[PDB]
Amino acid sequence: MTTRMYVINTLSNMHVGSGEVNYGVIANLIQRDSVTNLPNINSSGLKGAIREYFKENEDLVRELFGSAPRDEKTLPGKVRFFEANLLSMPVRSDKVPFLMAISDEVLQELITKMKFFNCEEATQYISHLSTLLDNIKTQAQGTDFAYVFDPLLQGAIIEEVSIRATCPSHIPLQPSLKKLLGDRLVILSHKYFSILSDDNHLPVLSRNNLENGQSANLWYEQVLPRYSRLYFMLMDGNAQSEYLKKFRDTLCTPSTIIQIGANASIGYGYCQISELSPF
RNA sequence: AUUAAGACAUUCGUGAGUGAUUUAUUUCCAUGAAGUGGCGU
Repeated sequence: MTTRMYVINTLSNMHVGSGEVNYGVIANLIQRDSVTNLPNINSSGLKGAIREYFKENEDLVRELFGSAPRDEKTLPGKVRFFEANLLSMPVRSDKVPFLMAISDEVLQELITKMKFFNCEEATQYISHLSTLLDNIKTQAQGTDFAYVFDPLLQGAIIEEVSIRATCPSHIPLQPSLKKLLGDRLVILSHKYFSILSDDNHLPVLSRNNLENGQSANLWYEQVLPRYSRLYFMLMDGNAQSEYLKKFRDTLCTPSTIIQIGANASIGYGYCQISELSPF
């Protein structure tokens, strides 16, 4: 009942600002992971968003999240939040509106993270993901690859990285892996996913401020594509079981929508938190 | 047995709030639905 894995499914474009002064075209850059350079959410922003959703229940917030910043007495937080690392990203396609993109290195990182943290349902997922990765490496033979598993998606083109996907027939994708990584899943090489997720290929949006019809300002914003999947780990310390159960029920309720990041008033960063389903 | 032993620079903290890729710009300028009759001396 500890250190379980939660999956974040974005319902809209997400912008979590990095706060670094970029003097190039994109003034507002999104938050990226320190080691893998993949888009991510810091555990600080995740905790802030989840606290903002739960702020109505004062006792639950005090028990699980800690104390208010201007409370006279300080109370340490009992639940440990972890940074949300990117799992799947949507990529444009011709046969289907989009494909779910994941790389072999992303799968390796996920397997290693699950092994280190020992999630609640980690064993079966680790075994099956290792089998899938071994089959993928056997079929690829060290070459660049783009593998889809639905036979109808053969020859689907990734628009940014103009590579058509091939279907390895003997590599099976289990339904639980489909639920986790997403439907219409394409597994690419590390270089293809790095090119897809870099600053030049992530969606960049142009915005302006108008004063009586004439443009006062202009800036470029980059965002995480809608339907992107991110995963984070949640460890509960010496937290009370009743408050933990309330938190997990509310967080994983299908009617619960959490806003993470910037631009809340223009519908940015709205997502659903799902728990790791038993295999 | 020695101005000694014990002590995490830690707790709480969303890079967030406001922002229309908009304003100005004629698919327009030139151009003949015209030219010629023929044979029967």
